[PDB]
Amino acid sequence: AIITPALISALKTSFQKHFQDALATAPSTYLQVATVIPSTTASNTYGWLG
Amino acid sequence: QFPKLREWIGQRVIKDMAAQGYQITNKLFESTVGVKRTDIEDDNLGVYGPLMQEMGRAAGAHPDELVFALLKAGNANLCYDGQNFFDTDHPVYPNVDGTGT
Amino acid sequence: QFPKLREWIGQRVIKDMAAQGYQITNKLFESTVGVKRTDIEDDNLGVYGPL
Amino acid sequence: RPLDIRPNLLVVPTTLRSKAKEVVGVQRLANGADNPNFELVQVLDTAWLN
Amino acid sequence: FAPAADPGAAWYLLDTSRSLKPLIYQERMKPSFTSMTKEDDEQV
Amino acid sequence: EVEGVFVRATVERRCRAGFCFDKEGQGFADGVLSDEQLEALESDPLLKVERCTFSG
Amino acid sequence: EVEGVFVRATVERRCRAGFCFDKEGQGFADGVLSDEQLEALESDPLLKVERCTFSG
Repeated sequence: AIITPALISALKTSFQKHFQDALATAPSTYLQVATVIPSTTASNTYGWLG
Repeated sequence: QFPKLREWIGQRVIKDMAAQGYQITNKLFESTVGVKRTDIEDDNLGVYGPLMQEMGRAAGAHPDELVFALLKAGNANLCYDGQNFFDTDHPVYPNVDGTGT
Repeated sequence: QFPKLREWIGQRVIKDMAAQGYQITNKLFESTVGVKRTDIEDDNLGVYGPL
Repeated sequence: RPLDIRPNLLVVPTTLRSKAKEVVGVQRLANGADNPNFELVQVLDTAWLN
Repeated sequence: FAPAADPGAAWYLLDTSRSLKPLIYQERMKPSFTSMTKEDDEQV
Repeated sequence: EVEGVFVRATVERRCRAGFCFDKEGQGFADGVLSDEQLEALESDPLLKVERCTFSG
Repeated sequence: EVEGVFVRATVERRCRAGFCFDKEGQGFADGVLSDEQLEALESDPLLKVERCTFSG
């Protein structure tokens, strides 16, 4: 037997990096409901005459 | 450590060996100078040039003071067994002994 | 996971991230059957050997 | 934020196999009204539990 | 009774197993154990 | 000792009475207690951070 | 449950007073107390050893 396996836990234990980053964001949705309007200014303004 | 080879006449004797652990924490150290820029830009032969040599010598000497301060902290700090590195009641073995008086 | 991308007004908050390390040990399992050595050869239908 | 959970596995013992199939597989649930959960989660039968 | 709703297409699978070692076969054939010389003609 | 204070005369987020403020410099870095609440209190150093351990 | 028992009339080194002689005491593979004394007392067996489930 072994006197104190209590302290030898650190050495024995291994790493399984399978739960790392095991998630993702919801699928993109703004495409269906919103349209992209590329711009390069600080405050874009839209104008329509009715 | 593996036990001594005792007398084998009747039957072989199984032994437990032993198990101890020692957790440690790392530390950082300052090496900052912070000297005016004009001196380095206007540096000449003799001053502010061997400053890197001073840095290197201090870095090389660092383990000396590190170890010696640690030893000076022998009574304050502890060993794997848990008690102070220099105590009179070390519970290492049933025959309790004291490594300092 | 990262904190949500917040609004920017005057300065940026240097947020942090948590960690949920999970520990679980190992267990040992076994199943054994004791059989007579002579019996496995003492058969003609090819049974008691595949067991 | 959401976890992007997409329930697609349903595990039940043999006792609930038929009723799980009714929940997922038939347009009408148990009275001819409707079954919103038809072909949303595919059920795999098992007996190791209970 | 005994239900569970789980994802299957995620990067993680619920109730993950651990095949740490294979299904090694342990046997007691002949002059490999004492069960068969200083004992009955037993094999496990 | 104290691992770090990260005060710079600014806390990360000291939220009380339903309102979240920024003052009193209550930044700590240790798992002594209230780590779950330490995440909420900390994790938002809007201004600069200066660490001066108090050796407590 | 405690895993660790020696029930084969097996011999172990138990020290009573100035000597260590055959005797069966703790005889367990787990320890929480008297570890330093258990080491001397729990010297692995001399003879055949078999374990059981006391579940005490």
